[PDB]
Amino acid sequence: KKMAFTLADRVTEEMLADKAALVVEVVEENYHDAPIVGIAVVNEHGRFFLRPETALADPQFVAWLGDETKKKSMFDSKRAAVALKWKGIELCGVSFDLLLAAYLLDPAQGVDDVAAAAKMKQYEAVRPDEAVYGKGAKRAVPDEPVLAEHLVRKAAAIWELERPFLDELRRNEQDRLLVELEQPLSSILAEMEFAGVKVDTKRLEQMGKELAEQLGTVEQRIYELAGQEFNINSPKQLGVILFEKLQLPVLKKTKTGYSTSADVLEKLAPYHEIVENILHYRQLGKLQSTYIEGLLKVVRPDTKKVHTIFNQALTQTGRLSSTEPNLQNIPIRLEEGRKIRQAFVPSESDWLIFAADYSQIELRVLAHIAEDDNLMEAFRRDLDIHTKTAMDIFQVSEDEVTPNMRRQAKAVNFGIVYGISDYGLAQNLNISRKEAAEFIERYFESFPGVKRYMENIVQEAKQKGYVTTLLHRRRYLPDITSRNFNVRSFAERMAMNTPIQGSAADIIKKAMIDLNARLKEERLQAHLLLQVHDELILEAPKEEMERLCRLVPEVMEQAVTLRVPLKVDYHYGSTWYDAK
DNA sequence: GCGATCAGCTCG
DNA sequence: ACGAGCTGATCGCA
Ligand SMILES: OC[C@H]1O[C@@](CO)(O[C@H]2O[C@H](CO)[C@@H](O)[C@H](O)[C@H]2O)[C@@H](O)[C@@H]1O
Ligand SMILES: OC[C@H]1O[C@@](CO)(O[C@H]2O[C@H](CO)[C@@H](O)[C@H](O)[C@H]2O)[C@@H](O)[C@@H]1O
Ligand SMILES: [Mg+2]
Repeated sequence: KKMAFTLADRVTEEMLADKAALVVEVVEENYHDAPIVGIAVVNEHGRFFLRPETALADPQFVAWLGDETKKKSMFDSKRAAVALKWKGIELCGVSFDLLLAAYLLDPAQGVDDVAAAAKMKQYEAVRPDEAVYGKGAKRAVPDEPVLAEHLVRKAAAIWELERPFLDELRRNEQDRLLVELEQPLSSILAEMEFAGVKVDTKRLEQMGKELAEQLGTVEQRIYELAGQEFNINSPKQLGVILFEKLQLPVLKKTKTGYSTSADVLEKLAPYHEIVENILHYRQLGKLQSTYIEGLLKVVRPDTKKVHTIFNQALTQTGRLSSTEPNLQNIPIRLEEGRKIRQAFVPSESDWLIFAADYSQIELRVLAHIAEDDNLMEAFRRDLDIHTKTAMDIFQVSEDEVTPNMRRQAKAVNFGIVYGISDYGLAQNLNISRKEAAEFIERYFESFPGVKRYMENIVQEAKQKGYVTTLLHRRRYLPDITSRNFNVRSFAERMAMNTPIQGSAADIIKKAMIDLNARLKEERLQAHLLLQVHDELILEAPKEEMERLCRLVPEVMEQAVTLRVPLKVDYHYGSTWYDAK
């Protein structure tokens, strides 16, 4: 049965009530400078559909949109807010965002449209976006009649579902998590995305030319050593050259052919000179394809800026993700790849890049939640945690810790945070399970608090059906009760890791909110540009650096109060590369 | 022809 | 190992 609504030709007072469900549709996946195809409004007076060229040109409508006292309920308000920013229109007053509400209730559901969220509450009087717009090449905006009804039904669903969603969030003690954390953060991410990051395309193009020279030299050297030419980027072709023509040892398989992962080649290097050249070839190839050509494809020709999109409702732990481009995985470990960062520059003359990062936030959060005396004392003394762990596990003095001992203690620390398992550690340290198990046993002997927490959190997950973070984020773990060892073990590791990684996410998100409030009170021009899990990157006039050196770390350190201090390191410079 | 999966890489 | 995204090659078949 069709849904009644007014297809309006002009904006009326009735459409400007102080509370309504609002839909500002942007069909393009990437909403930057993208079209708004239609608008729907549902309030106490009825349901309305408005053509964008009409509503967005109306003084009364635009004023209503920017009036903070006129409340709106929406789905993915950030998408609309940014699309409107590109048009010079401000969106205010969003008091409820169905996408974020659904995400907090159950991130595993993968809710990416109104229909998926509505299904959670047995509401199905609305179609999934894919069914209306289609997918891939077939995707397209339907004719007005079909478009208008879809938008109205989405607005109607949002109007009906607000109370049910707020009620459950309240029962979960997540009401403040949505209203005081996620929704305000949404607006901040919108500003960051809209601002974008300036790219030195000339620099990138010159690096690309040099990589082309290097790749060509290594490419030939590879054919020379193999005695023939082949597609190096083909795991299958490569597999034949290595394990058949050259007779190299087969230490591990995959599926279709042989395994040629970097880990496998690292072990084969001793046998043949072609191996080292293949590893180098792959390193350069990744930089060229992904960080040179890939980046250049998404830079705006007119402004020379890249405008990422932060997915705020995807990860199972509460972390953010980044796309088109992904600015959370720019090279830094290897020097050659790290040079890529010299291409990210300030958006204005005489401005600089400022980067601040939490030091060991995950292990600090663990010390807090586990209340391990030895680990809390370690951070209270601000000790090098990997050296300290080596001292305890191997029973030696600080002076007796060798480079290899610290390396292995470091690996034990990662396993503990990720969810420790002898197989996982053994695989990572290239040692036997028995040995890895010994390392773990030794660790728990030195940190009995962490051991009790790991045992207790797994038990809690089984009793409650989920685990939670510091700010009450939730993750359900149904596989925790599986009678299949591999499936159950994975869920146990998630029970152990989620409260750590998740609480660290909670903290940096609150820090972003606190920081923006501080920047505004101080009327600083500085503004956030990116967030990379445990680090915040800003840009500002060179004249604001000294003030930021004090303000940013403090805000980030005081975001929450834990049983151990929080530590933040910071750097600034002419490019992102220099902010170290 | 197109889209989906595998295999590889980058980051925290 | 925990949590993500992007690219080149290839297995898919409409
Ligand atoms: O707008 C981001 C928001 O939209 C979802 C779907 O509701 O993802 C869409 O947009 C992303 C950014 O362009 C794409 O990566 C994704 O493929 C597309 O479906 C949500 O997941 C996200 O929170
Ligand atoms: O041996 C107990 C020890 O095993 C773990 C797995 O590392 O959990 C197993 O035993 C529990 C009973 O004590 C079960 O609830 C759980 O399902 C099973 O995998 C640890 O959590 C526990 O300390
Ligand atoms: Mg750090």
